[PDB]
Amino acid sequence: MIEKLRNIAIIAHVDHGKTTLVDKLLQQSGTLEKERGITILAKNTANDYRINIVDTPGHADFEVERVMSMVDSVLLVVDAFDGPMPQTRFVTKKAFAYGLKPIVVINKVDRPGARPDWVVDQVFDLFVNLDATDEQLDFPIVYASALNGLDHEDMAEDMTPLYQAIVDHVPAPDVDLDGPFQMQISQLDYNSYVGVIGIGRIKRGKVKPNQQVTIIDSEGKTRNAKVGKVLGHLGLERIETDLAEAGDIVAITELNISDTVCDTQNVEALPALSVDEPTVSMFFCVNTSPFCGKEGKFVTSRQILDRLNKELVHNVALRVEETEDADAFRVSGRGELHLSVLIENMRREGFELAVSRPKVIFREIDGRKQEPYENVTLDVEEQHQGSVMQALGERKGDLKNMNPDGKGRVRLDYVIPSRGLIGFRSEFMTMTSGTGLLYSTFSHYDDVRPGEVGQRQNGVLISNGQGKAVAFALFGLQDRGKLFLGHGAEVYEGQIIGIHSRSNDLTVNCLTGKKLTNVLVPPIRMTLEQALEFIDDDELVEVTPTSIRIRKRHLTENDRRRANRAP
Ligand SMILES: Nc1nc2c(ncn2[C@@H]2O[C@H](COP(=O)(O)OP(=O)(O)CP(=O)(O)O)[C@@H](O)[C@H]2O)c(=O)[nH]1
Repeated sequence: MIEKLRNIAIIAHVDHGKTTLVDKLLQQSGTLEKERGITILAKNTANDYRINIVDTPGHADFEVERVMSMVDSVLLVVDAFDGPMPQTRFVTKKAFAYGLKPIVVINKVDRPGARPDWVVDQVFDLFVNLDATDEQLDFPIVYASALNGLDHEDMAEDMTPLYQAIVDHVPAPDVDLDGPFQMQISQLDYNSYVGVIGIGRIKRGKVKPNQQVTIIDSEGKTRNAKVGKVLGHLGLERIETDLAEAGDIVAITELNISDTVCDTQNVEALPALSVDEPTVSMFFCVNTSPFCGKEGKFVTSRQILDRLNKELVHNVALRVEETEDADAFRVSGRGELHLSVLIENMRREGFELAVSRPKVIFREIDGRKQEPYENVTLDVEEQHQGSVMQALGERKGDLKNMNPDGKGRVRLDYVIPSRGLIGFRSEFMTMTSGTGLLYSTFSHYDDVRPGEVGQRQNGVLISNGQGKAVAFALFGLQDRGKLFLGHGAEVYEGQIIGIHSRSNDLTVNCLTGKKLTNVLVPPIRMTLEQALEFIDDDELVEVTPTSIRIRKRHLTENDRRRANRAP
């Protein structure tokens, strides 16, 4: 059966000449339910050619590689009155960046002001300038009218020859039925009633709604109960699915993009990242603080994970997974910002969650463990080199360049391990007095320092009871350290309320003070951004739609000491 399978992507755009095609192919198979689709799997014969025409987003999201890592060739579709358009553009790049061999299709030649030839000329000039190098052919180049003249052929039925064009040029999916089973989860969708659903194209072997499998990068042992799969415009189930079909699989682990399934007996694994992988992961936990659901709306773990998976569909740099703890999730993203947008949004929506310090994703590449470094670019005034020298140095900031712009200012490019960039933005502001300007970007995974840079020089000031903030306590607490609150705010035991000027943590009291027997400094505006860059392993950022709070993982001092200690 394998040899007559056909997997392709489509491209269209602002031009209403897309599909049309799909709905026009109707000369197919007129002999659960959701979701579909993804991918209009027709069925041309005159033998049963199974033709997944998997659909590509003209929307350029946070992507399309993760489609075409399933398909083997492509349909570019273009109207004959206007030409290829600037995100028929983007999409197709990623086509040639895999070994894909485009089938051009000209639509709506029925149009009056038809430029059938000129469009093909215009393709090359805006499609050829992308190398391949093959194609060329690209021949392929079929003419069409969705509302089904000159040039090819013409014309029989217009749609009667298209089928032959796809079968002729588009190869069989080069994957092997024998041996065990394995499949890379390429696409991904969610439903609140069946969890996250696989969607990949099978790389070897066969499956059947109850078995066992395993999930790749570390452990992953879980097994599902059901397998949807594409059939016409439907997404039906059946007894089993063998090789090279864009089939889709429910109820496993969380299941993730790039991540690859495979039998437990003599298997594992699959490669391909490709580059959208993430570099950081902070844990998301349900707000276990005293103000549990007192400022939000959503808070029970079920809702958080429902939201996280709603994000796992369209957001592609995001991978999420589960822990030992019920109410905890390792949420991994391309950057620290990539995550903090998800938080800031979940906040705005009504959520309440506690979040761990962004720890980086250390990765094993060629014997040498490697940690992610980042290109860091920053402008400052001349009286802030003296400060930004020491900081980035202290965080293993290899200095690339200086562009002193004549006047006072100077620009500075660096490379830093991500691990050492965590923290820094709040200091660049605190050193430059806001007049510093800085953003940075992921560059590469290279060997580790390793040592330990991302480490706060200070300790934190923690209240030991719930109550309010007595100004007659806090006037004489800001003498010991820098302060996060002021004139009477509702707090609790475990809650962090400032920074000690040295390294030891003081568990002071913010309650009655006292009075005896028988002005306050304006506090720090800790943004979500910088509460995250603030915390330690033994600290969490609790967030409510209205408020940012920062607390120790374990509250009760005695309880925290009982685990540190160490072994
Ligand atoms: N004359 C002519 N018009 C066509 C042809 N194919 C499509 N069209 C025009 O374009 C529209 C096709 O509808 P539609 O299927 O929504 O196009 P589409 O590409 O799917 C729009 P979207 O980009 O949102 O997917 C119709 O309004 C129709 O008049 C064709 O072969 N000839």
